[PDB]
Amino acid sequence: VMTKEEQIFLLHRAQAQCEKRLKEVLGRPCLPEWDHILCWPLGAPGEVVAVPCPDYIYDFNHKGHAYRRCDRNGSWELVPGHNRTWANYSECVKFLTNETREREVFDRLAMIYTVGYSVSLASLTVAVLILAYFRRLHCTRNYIHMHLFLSFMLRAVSIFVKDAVLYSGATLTAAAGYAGCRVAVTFFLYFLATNYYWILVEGLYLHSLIFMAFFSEKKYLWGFTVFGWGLPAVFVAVWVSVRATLANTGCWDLSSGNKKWIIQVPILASIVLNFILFINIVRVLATKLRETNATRQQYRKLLKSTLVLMPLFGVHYIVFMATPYTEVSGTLWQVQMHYEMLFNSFQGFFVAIIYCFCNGEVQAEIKKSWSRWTLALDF
Amino acid sequence: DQRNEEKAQREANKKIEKQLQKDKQVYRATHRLLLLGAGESGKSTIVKQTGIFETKFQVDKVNFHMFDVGGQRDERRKWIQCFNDVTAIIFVVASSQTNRLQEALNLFKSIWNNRWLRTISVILFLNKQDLLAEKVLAIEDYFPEFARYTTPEDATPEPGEDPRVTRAKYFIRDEFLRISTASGDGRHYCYPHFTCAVDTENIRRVFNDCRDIIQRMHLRQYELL
Amino acid sequence: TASIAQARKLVEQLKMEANIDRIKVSKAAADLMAYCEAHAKEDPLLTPVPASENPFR
Amino acid sequence: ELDQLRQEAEQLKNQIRDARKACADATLSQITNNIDPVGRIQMRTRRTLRGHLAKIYAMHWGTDSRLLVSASQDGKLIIWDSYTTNKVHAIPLRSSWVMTCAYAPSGNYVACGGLDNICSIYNLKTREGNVRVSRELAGHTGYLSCCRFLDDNQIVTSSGDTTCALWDIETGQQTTTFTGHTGDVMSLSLAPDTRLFVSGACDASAKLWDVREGMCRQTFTGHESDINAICFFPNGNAFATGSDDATCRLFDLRADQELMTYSHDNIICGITSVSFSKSGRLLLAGYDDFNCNVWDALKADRAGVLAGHDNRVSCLGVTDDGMAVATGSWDSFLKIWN
Amino acid sequence: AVAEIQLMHQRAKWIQDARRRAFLHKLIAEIHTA
Amino acid sequence: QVQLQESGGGLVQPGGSLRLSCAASGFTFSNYKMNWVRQAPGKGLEWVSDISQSGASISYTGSVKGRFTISRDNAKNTLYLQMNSLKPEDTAVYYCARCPAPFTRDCFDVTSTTYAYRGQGTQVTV
Ligand SMILES: CC(C)CCC[C@@H](C)[C@H]1CC[C@H]2[C@@H]3CC=C4C[C@@H](O)CC[C@]4(C)[C@H]3CC[C@]12C
Ligand SMILES: CC(C)CCC[C@@H](C)[C@H]1CC[C@H]2[C@@H]3CC=C4C[C@@H](O)CC[C@]4(C)[C@H]3CC[C@]12C
Ligand SMILES: CC(C)CCC[C@@H](C)[C@H]1CC[C@H]2[C@@H]3CC=C4C[C@@H](O)CC[C@]4(C)[C@H]3CC[C@]12C
Ligand SMILES: CC(C)CCC[C@@H](C)[C@H]1CC[C@H]2[C@@H]3CC=C4C[C@@H](O)CC[C@]4(C)[C@H]3CC[C@]12C
Ligand SMILES: CC(C)CCC[C@@H](C)[C@H]1CC[C@H]2[C@@H]3CC=C4C[C@@H](O)CC[C@]4(C)[C@H]3CC[C@]12C
Ligand SMILES: CC(C)CCC[C@@H](C)[C@H]1CC[C@H]2[C@@H]3CC=C4C[C@@H](O)CC[C@]4(C)[C@H]3CC[C@]12C
Ligand SMILES: CC(C)CCC[C@@H](C)[C@H]1CC[C@H]2[C@@H]3CC=C4C[C@@H](O)CC[C@]4(C)[C@H]3CC[C@]12C
Ligand SMILES: CCCCCCCCCCCCCCCC(=O)O
Ligand SMILES: CCCCCCCCCCCCCCCC(=O)O
Ligand SMILES: CCCCCCCCCCCCCCCC(=O)O
Repeated sequence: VMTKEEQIFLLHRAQAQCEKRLKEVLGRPCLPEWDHILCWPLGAPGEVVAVPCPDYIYDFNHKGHAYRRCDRNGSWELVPGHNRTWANYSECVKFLTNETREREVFDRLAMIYTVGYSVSLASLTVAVLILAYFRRLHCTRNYIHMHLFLSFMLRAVSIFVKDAVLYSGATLTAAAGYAGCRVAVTFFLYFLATNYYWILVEGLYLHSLIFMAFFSEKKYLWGFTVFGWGLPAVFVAVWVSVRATLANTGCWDLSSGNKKWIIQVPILASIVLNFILFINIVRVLATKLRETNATRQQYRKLLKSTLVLMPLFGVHYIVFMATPYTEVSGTLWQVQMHYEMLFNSFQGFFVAIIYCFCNGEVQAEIKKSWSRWTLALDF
Repeated sequence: DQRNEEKAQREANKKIEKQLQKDKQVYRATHRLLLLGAGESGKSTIVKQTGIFETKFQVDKVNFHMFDVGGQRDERRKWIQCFNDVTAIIFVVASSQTNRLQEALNLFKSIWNNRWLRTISVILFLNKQDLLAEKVLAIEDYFPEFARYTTPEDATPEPGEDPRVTRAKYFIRDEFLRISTASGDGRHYCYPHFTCAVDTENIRRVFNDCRDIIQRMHLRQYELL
Repeated sequence: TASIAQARKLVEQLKMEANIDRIKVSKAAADLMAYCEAHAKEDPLLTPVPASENPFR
Repeated sequence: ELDQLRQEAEQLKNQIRDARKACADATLSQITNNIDPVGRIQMRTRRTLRGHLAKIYAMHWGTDSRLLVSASQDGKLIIWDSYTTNKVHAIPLRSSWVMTCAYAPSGNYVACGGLDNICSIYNLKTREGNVRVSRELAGHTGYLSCCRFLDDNQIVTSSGDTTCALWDIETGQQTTTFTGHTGDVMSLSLAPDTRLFVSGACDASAKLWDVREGMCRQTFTGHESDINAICFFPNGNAFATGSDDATCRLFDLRADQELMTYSHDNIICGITSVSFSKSGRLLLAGYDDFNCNVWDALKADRAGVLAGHDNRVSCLGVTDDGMAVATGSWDSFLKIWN
Repeated sequence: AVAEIQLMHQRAKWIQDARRRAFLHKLIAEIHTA
Repeated sequence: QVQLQESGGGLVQPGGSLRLSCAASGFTFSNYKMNWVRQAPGKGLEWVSDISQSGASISYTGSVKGRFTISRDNAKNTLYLQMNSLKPEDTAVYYCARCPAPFTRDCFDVTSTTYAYRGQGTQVTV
C-alpha cells in the first residue's frame, strides 16, 4: 500500500517540476505560483482558471476540474469575509464519505478473540498445572498434549504482545523503522505457525498408534518435538531473511507481495493432510463398532467420537482454508472473519474442557487426591 | 573411602539403569499369549503349529511369546492372578463321556466374570469342526434348545458344509457370545473363530486379533470407545 | 484299602492333636501384655524418632 | 470301615472343641479393658524405589536392615539399597514368573521361585564379578508359592501340590516331606529360634510343623476361606493369619484357639499380606482396597491407614529393628513408610 | 489463508491508507470552499 | 470350621419326587454363592445348578433345565433342592458345593483333585 512518505516524495518531485517550469518561463496576466497542491498557469484576469485534477494522486477523481478565479488586480480571489483563497475542489473529492464503519468492524472483531484467548489462557494454565503436578498422568500420550497446551498459551501471549504495537501505531515514523516492531510481528507469525504444526503432530501420533503396532517411544518422542518446533523456525528464518533482503522498510506488518506466501503455503499444507488424517481414523471407528460381536447405539457413539475429534484436528479450518484475499468491506469477508475468529478463539477452551477436564483417569485422580486431602485435614 | 563407595554405587546404579533401559524396550514391544485350554482339546497340536512350557516366535517382525500351562493342579483360583498382564488369553475348546462343553462354558464364565481379568481380552477357537461334520449321521440329546434355534442370516456359510453342522457351529458360538455380551460391560471384548484339527492360517488370525486389541486399548485412552 | 488307611491316619492325627498341653487363655494372654510392656520403649514405630538417629530423614 | 472312622473323627473334633471351650475362661478383648490407646499412627512415605517394569509380587528384608530383595514378573530380580536408593544388583531370570524370593540371614544367598517349579539359589559372593546359578531345585509338581532360609545350608519350601518340603542346598536332595494339607499352601513364616513354623493353606487350616521330627502337632481351623498371609508374633508363641474372608485372626500356640478377630464393616476386600512390628503392639495388614491398615493388636481398632498405593498391595515387610516398613504393590513402586 | 494473518495485513493496509486519507482530506478541507 | 452336611436321599422310582437339604455350619452363609455339582458313576464331575447370594440369578444345566427347583433359605441357612420328573439316567453322587470367595461372581469348584470346599456327598439311585 502507498505510504505517507511516498506522498511527500511525489509532492517534492512536483515542486521541482513546477520550479523548472517557472525557470523556463521567467493586458497583464496573473503571475504563476505553487500553492503546495497545484502549479498554476498564466491566469486570465477576471476569468475562472479550470485545471483538471492531477493524475499522480491515487484518491482523486481524474475526470474532475478544480476552479480558481484570478481577479483583475493580478491576485487570487479571497473568500468573502475571510483572508483565505477561494477555490473549488468538489470535483476531485467524490469517493470519500465516512471512515467510521471500517473502524467499527475492526473494533468488533478485535474483542472476541481477546475474550477467547483470555479464557483459553486461564483454562489452559490450569490444565498444564493439573497435568504437570500429578505423577500418574505422566505418559508419552500426555507429553504431546502438554506441548499442545503450551503452544496454545504461547499463541495467546503472542496475540497480547502483538496488540501492543497495533495500539502504538494507531493511537500514538521513527518507531516504524525501529526493530522492536519486527520482533513482535516475528513471534506473532512464529507461535501461530507452530500451533498448526503441533495439531498436525497429534494428528500423526493418533494415526501412528492405530496403524503401526510397534514403535520406539524415544524415537517418536524426539522425532515429533523437532517436527513441531524446529521445522517452522526454518521457514520463519527464510521469510525474515528474504523480507530483510528485498524490502527491509517500515515494520513487517505491511504485506510486500509474493513473499507473504513463504510462510502461508507450508501452513496450508498442514491443514489438507490433517483433514485426510481426520477422515481416515473415523473410517476405522465405524469398523471397530461394527465388529463388536454383532444400530442407533453405534450411530450415537460415532456421533460422540466425531464431536470429540473435530475440535482437536481442526476440521473447521478446511472449510475456509483456501480463500484469495478480498475487499476490506464485503459479504464474504465478514462472514469468513466472524466465523473464523469465534472458532479460533474458543478452540482453546474446547480442547481444554473436552480432553483435560472430562478425562476419566484425570477425574479419578482428582477424586483420589480429594479423598487424601479430606483424610489429611481430619484433625 | 566415604567418597569412593558413593561413586562406585553411582556407577553401579547407572549401569543397571542403562541395562533396564535396554530391556524395557524389548519388554514393551513383545506381545504375550496364554494358551489356556481343556485337556480333551488338541492343545499340544496348537503348540506344535518342568511346570510351564514356552513358545517363542515372530510374525510380520512382531515378537510373540505363547505360554502353555503344563503339569499344574486343577485349582486355578490362585496362580491365574499372575496372568493379568498378558496381551491376550487364547481359549480353545474341542467341539466334541460328560458334557465337556458345559464345563467349558462354566470355565469361560468364571474367567470372564473374574474381577482381576476384566482388562484382558480373550481369543476363542472352536476346534474339531471336522468331528462336527462327522456327527451329523451319528449332540442334541443334552441341548433341548437346539431344536428351537434358527441360523443367523448375517453369517455366511461355506460351500460343501452340511447346514445342520453350521447350525450346530453357530449355536455353540452363540452360547459363548450370550455370556460375553451380557457380562462384558464394554471394557474388554471376546473374539470367536473357527479352526480345524489341521490348519495353518490360525496364527495369522491371532495376529489379526492382537493388533485389534492393541488398537482398541489406545481407543480406550482417548475416550473414543 | 488306601482310603481307609487315609481315614485311619486322619483319626490318629486328631488323636495326636487332642493329647497336647493346653494353657488357660487368661494366663497365656497376659504374657503378651508383659512382652509388649517390656519392649515398648525400643519400638521405633510407636514412638517417633528424631531425624538425627532415623537414617531415612 | 469308613463309618467307624468318620464318626470317631467327628467325636475327636468335638472333644477338641470342648477342650477349647473348657480352657476359654475369658477372651483377650475382656482382660484388655484398661489399656492405653496407641493413638493415630500417621506414617510418612520417605523413599520411592522405581526400577521395576512389571508388577512387584514379593519382597523380603535382610537381617542388616540395609538391603532388600524385590522380585517382579518382568524376569528381573533387583536388590535395593534402602538408604541411597541405588540398585546394587539386577539379575535376569530364566523364567518370567516369580512368586517367592528369600534373602539368606548371612547375606550370601538369594533364592527365587515361581510357576516354573524350579527354585534357583544364587550366590552373591561372585569373586568373578557376575551372578551365576549356584544350584536349582526341581522336586515339586505344582507351583512354588513360598520359600524361606532357615540358615546357609537348609531352606524350607512350600508347593501347590498340598505338600511342603525341606531341602539340603549342598546335596540338592529332600531331607523330609510335610504331607498334611488338602489344598494349595500359600505362605509360611519362620520362628526367630528356627525350631517350629506354621503353614497356611487354601483349606482354611494352619498346620504347626516340627522341623526336626517331620510331623505336625496342631491344626487351627478358625477361618472361612483361603489363608494367604501368616506372620509370627515376635516372641514365637503366637501368630496372626489373614484370609480372603476380610477378617484377621490371632492364634495362640498354647491356648490352641483364636484370641481375637479383626474386622471392619466398611472393608469387604481380601487380605494379601500381614506383618507384626518389632514390639508386636502394631499389626500391619495389606488389603485388596489399595491401602494398608494399621491394626491395634490388643484392642482391635484401626490406628491409621497407608493409602499411598494406586494398585493392589501384594507384599509387606517390616525390618528386624523396626526402623522402616516397605510395601510392594502392582503399580511397580516400593513405598518405604517411616 | 490463515484468518489472523489476513486480518493483520488488511488492518495494516487500512491504517496506512487511513493516515494518507486523513492528511489529504485535512489539506483539501482547509483549501476547499463550500 | 467350615463344614457342610447334606441330608436326604434314598431309593426312588422314576416319576417320583425328592427334596434335599444342606446344613451350612461354621461360616457366614449369607455372603457366599453356592451350587450343586454331581458325579455320575464312570464319569467326571459335572455342573448341575447354582444360586447367587441374593437368589435372583439362577441357572441350571441344559438337560435338567425346567425339571429341578433350587431354593435357598437364609433364615435357617439351609439349601433345598426339589427334584420333579425323575429319570433313570440322572443317578449320581450329589455335592453341595460352596464358592471360596465372598461378594464375587466367579467360582472354581470343578476340581476332582481333592477340592476341600465340598461335602462328602450323597447317593441318588433310580
Ligand atoms: C528464536 C529467535 C532467535 C528468533 C528471533 C527472531 C527475530 C526476533 C530476530 C531474527 C532476525 C532479527 C533481525 C535481523 C536484522 C535486523 C536489522 C537491523 O537493522 C535491526 C535489527 C533486526 C530487525 C533484527 C531484529 C531481531 C530479529 C527480527
Ligand atoms: C526466547 C524466545 C526466542 C522465544 C523462544 C520460544 C521457544 C523456541 C521456546 C520457549 C519455550 C521452550 C520449550 C519449553 C519446554 C520444552 C519442553 C522440553 O521437554 C523440551 C524443550 C521445550 C519444548 C522448549 C523448547 C524451546 C521453547 C519452545
Ligand atoms: C536456530 C534457532 C533460531 C532455532 C532452533 C530451532 C530448533 C533447531 C531447536 C529448538 C528446540 C530444540 C529442541 C528442544 C528439545 C529437544 C528434546 C531433546 O531430547 C533432544 C533435542 C531437542 C529435540 C532440541 C533440538 C533442537 C531444537 C528443535
Ligand atoms: C511441503 C512444504 C514444505 C512445501 C513448501 C514450499 C514453499 C517453501 C515454496 C513453494 C512455492 C515457493 C514460492 C514460489 C514463488 C515465489 C515468488 C518469488 O518472487 C519469491 C519466492 C516465492 C514466494 C517462493 C518461496 C518458496 C515457496 C513458498
Ligand atoms: C466438515 C465435516 C462436518 C465433515 C465430516 C465428514 C464425515 C461426517 C464423513 C465423511 C467421510 C464419511 C465416512 C466415509 C466412509 C465410511 C465407511 C463406511 O463403511 C462407514 C461410514 C464411513 C466411516 C463414513 C462416515 C461419515 C464420514 C466420516
Ligand atoms: C472438504 C469439504 C468438506 C469442504 C470443501 C472446501 C473448499 C473446496 C470450498 C468451500 C468454499 C469454496 C470457496 C467459496 C468461495 C470462493 C471465492 C471465489 O472468489 C474463489 C473460490 C472460492 C475460494 C471457493 C473455492 C473452494 C472452496 C474453498
Ligand atoms: C500434502 C501437500 C503436499 C498438499 C499441498 C497443497 C498446496 C501446494 C496447494 C493446494 C491448494 C492450493 C491453494 C489453493 C488456492 C489458492 C488461492 C490463490 O489465490 C493463491 C494460491 C492458493 C493459496 C493455493 C496455494 C497452494 C495450495 C495450498
Ligand atoms: C512470548 C514472547 C514475547 C516476546 C516479547 C517481546 C516484546 C518486545 C517489544 C518491544 C517494544 C519496543 C517499542 C519501542 C518503540 C517502537 O519502536 O515502537
Ligand atoms: C524448505 C523450504 C525452502 C524455501 C526456500 C525459499 C528461498 C527463497 C529465496 C528468494 C530469493 C529472492 C532473490 C531475488 C532476486 C531479484 O530478483 O532481485
Ligand atoms: C458464525 C456467525 C456468522 C454470522 C454472519 C452473519 C451474516 C449475515 C448475512 C445477512 C445476509 C442479508 C443479505 C441481504 C438480504 C436483503 O436483501 O434484505
